[PDB]
Amino acid sequence: AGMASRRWEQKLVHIKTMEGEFSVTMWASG
Amino acid sequence: THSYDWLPRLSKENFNAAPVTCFPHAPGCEVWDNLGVGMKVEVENTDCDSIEVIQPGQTPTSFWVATILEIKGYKALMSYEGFDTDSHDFWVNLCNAEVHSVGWCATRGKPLIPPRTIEHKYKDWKDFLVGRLSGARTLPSNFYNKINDSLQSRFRLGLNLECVDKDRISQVRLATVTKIVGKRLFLRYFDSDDGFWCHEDSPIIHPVGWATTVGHNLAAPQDYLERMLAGIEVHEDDATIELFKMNFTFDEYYSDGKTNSFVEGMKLEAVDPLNLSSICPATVMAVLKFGYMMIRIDSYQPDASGSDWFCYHEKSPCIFPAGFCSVNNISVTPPNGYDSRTFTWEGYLRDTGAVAAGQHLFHRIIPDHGFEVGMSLECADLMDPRLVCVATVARVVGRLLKVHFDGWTDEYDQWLDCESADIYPVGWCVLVNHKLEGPPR
Repeated sequence: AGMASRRWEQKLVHIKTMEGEFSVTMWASG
Repeated sequence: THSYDWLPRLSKENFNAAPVTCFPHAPGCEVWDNLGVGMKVEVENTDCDSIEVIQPGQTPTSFWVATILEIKGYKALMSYEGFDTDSHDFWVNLCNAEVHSVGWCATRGKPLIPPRTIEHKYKDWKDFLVGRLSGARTLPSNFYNKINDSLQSRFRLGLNLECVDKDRISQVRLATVTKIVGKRLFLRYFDSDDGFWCHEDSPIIHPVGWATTVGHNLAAPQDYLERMLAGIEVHEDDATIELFKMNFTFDEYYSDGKTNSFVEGMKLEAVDPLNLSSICPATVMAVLKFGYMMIRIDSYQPDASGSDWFCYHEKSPCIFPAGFCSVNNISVTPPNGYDSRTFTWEGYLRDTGAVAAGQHLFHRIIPDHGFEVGMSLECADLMDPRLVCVATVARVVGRLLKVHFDGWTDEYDQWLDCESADIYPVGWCVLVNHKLEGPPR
């Protein structure tokens, strides 16, 4: 699949908890 | 009786469901490869109460992150991050449940809430979540936009179309779309309260003016009948050609639709349109225009009226060259008068002085459809198309499938093409809100 074959993108995601906010580097197809 | 839940089957080792990608017509098929085992999603937290503060007017639902462990049709086995064991793993219906790309909640200013069971593991879950989610796969943000766009039927209620008369299959009868469930239409015949269910991609429904253009028998009200004879005038409720699925073009033939492929008298094999469990010798009785032709099942009793003739297009996946059954070890239904032990195609062609249609007239390319014996799926009862039932792939014959209805005898098994619009992935009924027939008690 991806990243091997088809298209994929890096995506930075925003996450909130009741203790604070932070960012995580993930990915998804397309 | 209640609709059958796949749940107990899912909770068994080595349960095999045909993936959504096997069903071209199924919703989500086009974007299903954007899913994968091991991906991370924001999913509803069921193991927490009023921990999150919800202002009046806001949705009272809390979310946490989970990993998709297994995917069986539309079903996905979810596992909350933070759990050491599989004690709280749970199944969801992917296109029904509240499943989101990671980051969805933050866009709406909502915090992720740890389930009560594991909430104590950390004071601040940042380091855990960063460690678990970094570099991981999640959902594309536009995923469900694509799904929702694949739920709507090409048809709407009130449309008039020409479809095969179930009481007289040699003719089409004017009917109106009165119900739509998961793109399966109910068509009520004009001037009656009877009708039938079929998928929008069914080959037995046709646009207004089809019978006249093709040369098929037509039953309809006088005003419609006379409107057709002129040409051609259109009407606001006419189901037009672009609404209908074809695997060919009218441009492939000439403008007059003159065809010289299949010829009257030619012998072949075909699935009995009155008994989808049967494949038997058939005869071309009349060649129509644009590839369509009337055929007769040779297993039927003698009938000169031609009322039991049935129309198949030449590119239909439900007609086969003579010898198809014997070559693939399928018990063929002997033509009327003959016995199972006394039937051969060579002898049959001898006695009738007929010629079998050549292989070249048939268009049967075999894709790697991905269907395997033992695979579970949901299948419409072609004998009673109001029903969709629990089913299993019993055999794979090239691109032809033998579908068994779980809990019943092998006598109800039906022959379906791999790309039939009458088969659906596990979980389809739940998604479109159709009732699923489970095995008999």
